[PDB]
Amino acid sequence: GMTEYKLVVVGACGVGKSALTIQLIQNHFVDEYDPTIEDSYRKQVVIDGETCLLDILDTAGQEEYSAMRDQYMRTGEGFLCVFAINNTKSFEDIHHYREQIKRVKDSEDVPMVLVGNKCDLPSRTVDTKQAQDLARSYGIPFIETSAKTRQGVDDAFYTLVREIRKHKE
Ligand SMILES: *CCC(=O)N1CCN(c2nc(NCCC(=O)N(C)C)nc3cc(-c4ccccc4F)c(Cl)cc23)CC1
Ligand SMILES: Nc1nc2c(ncn2[C@@H]2O[C@H](COP(=O)(O)OP(=O)(O)O)[C@@H](O)[C@H]2O)c(=O)[nH]1
Ligand SMILES: [Mg+2]
Repeated sequence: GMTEYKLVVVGACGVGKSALTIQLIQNHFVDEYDPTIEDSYRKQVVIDGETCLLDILDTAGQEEYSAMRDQYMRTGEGFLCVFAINNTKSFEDIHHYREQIKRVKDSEDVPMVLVGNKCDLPSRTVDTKQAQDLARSYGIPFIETSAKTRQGVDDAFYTLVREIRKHKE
């Protein structure tokens, strides 16, 4: 049957995990999505000529037990690690998310993509070079996005699918 890619979107509160996912799935920018809602979304896309299904968990890191979070963490194939380019703390927190991903997968070789979001905003506090150097240290792609304008949104998710394809082969 049709190939499915199970993706998990993670990162600190307010970096735009929900806005990015909703821009990807529904092709519009949600100004204030409830910060405590976790939910999953499915969309049929074509990536490099291949029709496939994206199965995406937009995490909200609530301490209540979430069976959806449980199933996606263990069976998820790739992770988008999101920070906002005007949120220095959320860039600094990438190390924690990368560590947690390695731990939940019990694997040093997990498909991931570093995403720097909100690039429509002026006077960023996290330089492109900063994040390019970090992703290079991790050996992962870095993509700059704007969930508001849609810049780089498809690129971020499709690049993560390509990282997963490389891992599987
Ligand atoms: C603000 C609402 C929101 O979008 N989220 C809630 C908080 N959340 C989250 N927070 C943490 N905190 C750890 C603090 C830290 O950096 N220390 C060094 C102590 N940790 C999370 C971990 C995960 C996670 C668990 C397992 C595997 C992969 C993971 F990313 C998640 Cl999903 C969320 C948080 C972010 C979301
Ligand atoms: N200007 C701008 N605002 C954004 C962008 N992405 C998200 N936001 C806003 O940032 C705030 C937090 O976004 P949200 O998607 O709820 O973040 P989450 O906590 O990671 O799920 C919301 O007010 C969004 O409208 C963006 O790319 N550009
Ligand atoms: Mg959210």
